[PDB]
Amino acid sequence: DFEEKMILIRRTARMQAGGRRFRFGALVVVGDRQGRVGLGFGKAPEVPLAVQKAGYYARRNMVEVPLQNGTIPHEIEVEFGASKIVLKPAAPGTGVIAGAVPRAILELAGVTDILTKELGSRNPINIAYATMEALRQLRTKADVERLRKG
Amino acid sequence: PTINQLVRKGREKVRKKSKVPALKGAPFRRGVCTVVRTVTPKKPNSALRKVAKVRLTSGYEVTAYIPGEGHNLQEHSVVLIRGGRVKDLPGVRYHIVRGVYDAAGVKDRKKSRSKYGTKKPKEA
Amino acid sequence: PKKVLTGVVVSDKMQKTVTVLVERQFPHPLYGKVIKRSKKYLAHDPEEKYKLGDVVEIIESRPISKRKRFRVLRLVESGRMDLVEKYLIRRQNYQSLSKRGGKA
Amino acid sequence: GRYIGPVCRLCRREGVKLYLKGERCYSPKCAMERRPYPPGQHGQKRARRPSDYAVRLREKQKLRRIYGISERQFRNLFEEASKKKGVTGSVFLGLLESRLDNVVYRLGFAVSRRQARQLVRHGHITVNGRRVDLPSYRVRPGDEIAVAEKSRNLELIRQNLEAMKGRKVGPWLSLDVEGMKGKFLRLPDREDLALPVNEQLVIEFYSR
Amino acid sequence: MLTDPIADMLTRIRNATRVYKESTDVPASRFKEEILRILAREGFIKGYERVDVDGKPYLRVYLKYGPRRQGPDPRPEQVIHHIRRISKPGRRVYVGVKEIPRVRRGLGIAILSTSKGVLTDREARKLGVGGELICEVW
Amino acid sequence: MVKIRLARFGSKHNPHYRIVVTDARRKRDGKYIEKIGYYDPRKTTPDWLKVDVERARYWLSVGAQPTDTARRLLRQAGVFRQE
RNA sequence: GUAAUAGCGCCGGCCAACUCCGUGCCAGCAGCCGCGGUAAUACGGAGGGCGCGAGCGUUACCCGGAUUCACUGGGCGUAAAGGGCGUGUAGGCGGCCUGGGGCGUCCCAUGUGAAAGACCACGGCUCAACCGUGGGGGAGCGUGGGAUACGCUCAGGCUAGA
RNA sequence: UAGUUGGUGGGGUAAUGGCCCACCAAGGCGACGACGGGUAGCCGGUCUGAGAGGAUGGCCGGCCACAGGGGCACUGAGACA
Repeated sequence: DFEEKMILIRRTARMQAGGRRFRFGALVVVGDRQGRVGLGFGKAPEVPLAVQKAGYYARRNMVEVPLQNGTIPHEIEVEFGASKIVLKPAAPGTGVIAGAVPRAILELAGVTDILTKELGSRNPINIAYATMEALRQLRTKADVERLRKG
Repeated sequence: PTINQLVRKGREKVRKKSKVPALKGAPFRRGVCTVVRTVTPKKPNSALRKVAKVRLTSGYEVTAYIPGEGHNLQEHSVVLIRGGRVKDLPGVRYHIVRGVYDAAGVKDRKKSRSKYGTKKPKEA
Repeated sequence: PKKVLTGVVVSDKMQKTVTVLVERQFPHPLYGKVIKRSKKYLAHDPEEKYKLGDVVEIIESRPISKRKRFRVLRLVESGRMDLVEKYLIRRQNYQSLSKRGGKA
Repeated sequence: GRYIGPVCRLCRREGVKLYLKGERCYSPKCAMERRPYPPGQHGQKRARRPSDYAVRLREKQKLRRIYGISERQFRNLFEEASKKKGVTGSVFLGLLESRLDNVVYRLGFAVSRRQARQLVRHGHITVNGRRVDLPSYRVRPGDEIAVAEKSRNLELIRQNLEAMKGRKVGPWLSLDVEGMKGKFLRLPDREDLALPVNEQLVIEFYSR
Repeated sequence: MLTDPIADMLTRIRNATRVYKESTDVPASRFKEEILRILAREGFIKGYERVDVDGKPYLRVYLKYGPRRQGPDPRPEQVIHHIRRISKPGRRVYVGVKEIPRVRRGLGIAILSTSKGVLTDREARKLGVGGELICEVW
Repeated sequence: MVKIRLARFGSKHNPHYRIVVTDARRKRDGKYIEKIGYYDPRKTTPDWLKVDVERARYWLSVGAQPTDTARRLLRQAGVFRQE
């Protein structure tokens, strides 16, 4: 079913008298490598509860990637915050050519051949959201034809 | 900037500044020792860093670090400079190449010998 | 083909010679917009025919003098100082922007 | 000089069986038998969540140590398989399987890939008659890869070609165990190889 | 003054659609009508029609949208997700038939103005011609 | 004086000439006026000597003076055979 | 016909590779963040490991990462950034309709655009590196012919700007 | 800025030309950057880069310049050799 990759887990701190008080945040990707990917960011007082919370959160909020021979239907560029992500389709044998965060998603996404590029802010967390959005916006000659019927 | 502006003034290309006027933009420069002092570290660090004023053939008079457990440098010893600052010693921008000219290599160096210019010890 | 050009006579101050101001256009090699530069050619006018304001066709010729390799092939349209004006007015701003400054 | 050093230790580091010895790598001793943990003072300690790099790194090292090839040569094959049309991933594997020294191994002449390397090296091999001692030699489709006549009598060659009786051969190959010949029918496809490899990550590793 | 009539129209359209206007008027010009012709044919707008506002000529542009949606924000997906001016006064942009862009991997178009009339990138390529790159829609 | 001669283009021990039409004064490996053939001294392949006799005859038609060795190759491709 | 040169860098994070001992803000390391003041995976050795291999590592210099001069592809309320405001020259840009011109713009043909290199194909040296042969792509400019939507120009008209 | 920009006559050359000379005119250039200072041989290509672009032009080929530094002509189809 769903494979589960963990993008990043950070320690993040907070202040009270007497001192610092940490929380952990975990970004987790979940996919079947078939065309379903979900991203979830879960925070908790412990690394595990965090990953688990993220996993669960990712599982809810999945995106349907219109794969086509392991690659994508067209190039989209998406800005999210100061993070800009760029996806370009590739032929077979190209590989998933992207930085970690983007890749990890694209892999479980089921993609197997793409050209990528992170531009602007490279905050993993924002590049992640940026990627997911880019995937959501993908369309197919089908959808497009459908959209312009009337 | 408007396109017409770009056409008028246009972008100005950025210019990098060297961090090693070993002049001649050379890989190494040889100089003569002047003072084999011993400076003290900065901010936190503490110790007796071994340094040396050097009169380069490049016309420059500089301060250079002397890596290694123990050296043999004196007043007028010929040396080779390789460039590389030392975070703790403000004013030292080059290291001295051990194993070249008058700077002998480090004795009893059984590891990173490539640096500290020490020949391969013959295992008895 | 001996190169042929069209411009305006912005100067009739010389003997048997005139200053033709040939305009030119083209796409900027990197920013693509069509920019427009211009150059002045000294053309040979034997008959002292062509007058200030004339639009003429210049033709690549055999050197006549130093800095003068064009002959007035022919007249395209007479009188029209509206052009000479631009050229002169532009020369006028030069009359400053140095230690003083060009009017407006 | 291609590696040359303890090899069942690589089997161990990749935590996966590597047939870098042909025989034995069966007889309860490939070490991956009752000792599949990495070599060294730390092998038995718990492993930490590998980094994306670590994973891509380990994957390439595997695919590569399988053919006992140098990174140097390995890389060039890859950059070659990247330019040529077709899914880089498999195209790459095709070229890896077209090495004369590999083929020899594939055709049973040698027990291991190392052994085959030597047979090719020491001249004991042929390619359409003319002998070829270049392990990196690229075999094309439609080439006979026979054992050198002078060597057909070699103890080693007789044993291996013997046990080779019955043993089937890759669907992109074929061999005449009689005259100790064999042919490279076509470039193997990703499916033809049961490689414990995921070229996906190998391509990605050279992407970085 | 009205510096760029064509750009003014693409914007009026971009602006109206973002608030989901049914119609939307733009001062009429032969050229602008030529563009709208493609917009309709390519199915980006229900269509348009000449009209007189305050006595002066205008072109009603009948906007088109996707269907209503689910979850929060039921606002319809736009049919015109994009529409950007390219050639602009003081930065004209012309292309050879070999340089005619391939908008949105083919799912979008590009309106050129050729000596053979206003055509879409595909139309232009067919007729094998180039020219000022008016805009890009998708 | 315009000539028809050979131009070293091989590599060490792997010479490969180019029957060329150049000016007598150029480097032997310099810029020629036209290529009209090639020659593999060691006949390492079944095709070790092409000559495009059509063109040669043209050059000779106007003063091209062949090096001896160049002529000997041009003869082989029957540039002179007048049957 | 003999089992028969190996090395060099690294193992705190970036970055793949960890334990003991010695040392005690010392001796030293250091590209950045930093490490050493008695438990140091960061100093020195050792064992083990990772990388690469007649090599390995350093220094110097160029490009990439750097969309960090941004044409592709950035910005200016408070982060660096609106000129103190106006009047106006040059310049950049241009309401609606018609007609002429065809300068920009687009198309066709033709000429030129070297060889080498880059790309694809086949071939030669046991492979490859290297080299050979062939093919394809490629701006720009000259010349002839053509188109006229848009920009320009000329003539005329109108009024939605002024 | 004065052979400087053009003109007329002439010299010189294989040949056009202020290239050079006599006389005449008043000019010529500049902010679309003249003049001056600094640096440099320039170029198919090469390195990098997704590209645009950036950097580069030693080896090889094309052109230019120089020959211990400065100036000069002779002989020649051709050299300022």
